[PDB]
Amino acid sequence: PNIEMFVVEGYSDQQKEALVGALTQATVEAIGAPIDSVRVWLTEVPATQFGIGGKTVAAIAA
Amino acid sequence: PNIEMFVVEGYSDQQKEALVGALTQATVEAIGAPIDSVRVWLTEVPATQFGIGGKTVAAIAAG
Amino acid sequence: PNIEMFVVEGYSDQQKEALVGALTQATVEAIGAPIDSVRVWLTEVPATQFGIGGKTVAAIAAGQ
Amino acid sequence: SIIQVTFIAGRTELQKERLIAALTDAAVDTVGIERAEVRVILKDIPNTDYGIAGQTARSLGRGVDRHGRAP
Amino acid sequence: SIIQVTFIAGRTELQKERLIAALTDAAVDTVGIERAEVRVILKDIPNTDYGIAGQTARSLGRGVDRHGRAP
Amino acid sequence: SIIQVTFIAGRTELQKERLIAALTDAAVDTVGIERAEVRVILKDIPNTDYGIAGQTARSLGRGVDRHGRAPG
Repeated sequence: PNIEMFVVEGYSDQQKEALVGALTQATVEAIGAPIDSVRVWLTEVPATQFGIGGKTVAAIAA
Repeated sequence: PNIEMFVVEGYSDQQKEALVGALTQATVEAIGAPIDSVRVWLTEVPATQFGIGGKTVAAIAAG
Repeated sequence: PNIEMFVVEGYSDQQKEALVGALTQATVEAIGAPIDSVRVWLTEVPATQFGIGGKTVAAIAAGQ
Repeated sequence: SIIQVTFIAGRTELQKERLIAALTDAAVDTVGIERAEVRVILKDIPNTDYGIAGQTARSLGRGVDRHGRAP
Repeated sequence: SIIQVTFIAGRTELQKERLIAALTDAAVDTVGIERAEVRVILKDIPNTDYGIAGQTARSLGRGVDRHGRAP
Repeated sequence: SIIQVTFIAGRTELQKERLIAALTDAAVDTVGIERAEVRVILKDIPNTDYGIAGQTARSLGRGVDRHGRAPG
């Protein structure tokens, strides 16, 4: 299993570490994959580059 | 054809340049696609963001 | 430019054709890219494989 | 935020439903993302279409093909 | 419903806003996806990182680098 | 270490296996990645779903659809 999660910028490195761990364990538990076969990576998106309903997250937050 | 390779950060531009051409050539040389149709890009993942067996590459490299 | 759109299964071929063209034209106009440089494709997802809020689109549909 | 999963074909509908719930729970619990914002996409890759160490999964006896048939 | 854009670094923030707005409009106007469901993600690829026909974008005098300005 | 390929549907099992091998070789030979850890994901797009200059590959008479059938 390969898991790519797109996250908007702003999470700490320790939140990212917990996320990759929790995503990995969720996969192990849900589909019984062996933990060492699971690849999880995060792709960080600047808020100027993440659109919801046609508006950027930056514009929404402003 | 579109080729996306996820790499952990660390490679140099020159390593990258040679990776791109090799992936393009490998594609042209495997299936016979016109070279002009082959797009390759590298997505570099910071080591704080890419996990193997549940641990980040950064954390593994703490000792 | 490369535009990938994930869509739930269910759109007709005519709709997909229309969507591919409109995403291409949107890209040409918004950033001025020549149309022949713009690659657009749809990745179709069965409704049992697309989750919103932890529920599949199939379960959401079946709940009216 | 948006979670894209690729994995060898062969999982059942219930395993896919479970994985979508568990990945969503993991994002909500770990970083507090609003549940309604979490999207999950699962893409089944036929064993003819996934390479491990230069070999296809079907050549290693793993997975099923596009019609759900084992090797 | 989820739109991922990959394209060479160098576009302005205004171009990125325009592209997010126009791709969303295309989804809404063409197949009737509700606006609030549409997500657009833009990925900037440095020119040292993106190949045209085997050569990098920088080799061909296009885009910018991971630092933000290039030939 | 993870290679994702998107291309119009229509290629054969043997073409795919050649591609998987070739791309894996190219990665190991150019930057010395462990061969055992290179993953190659091939993503077939039905010709109804793939756009060339705004037109579907099927309209251009290329590839196959989701049922594996040529545009003829």
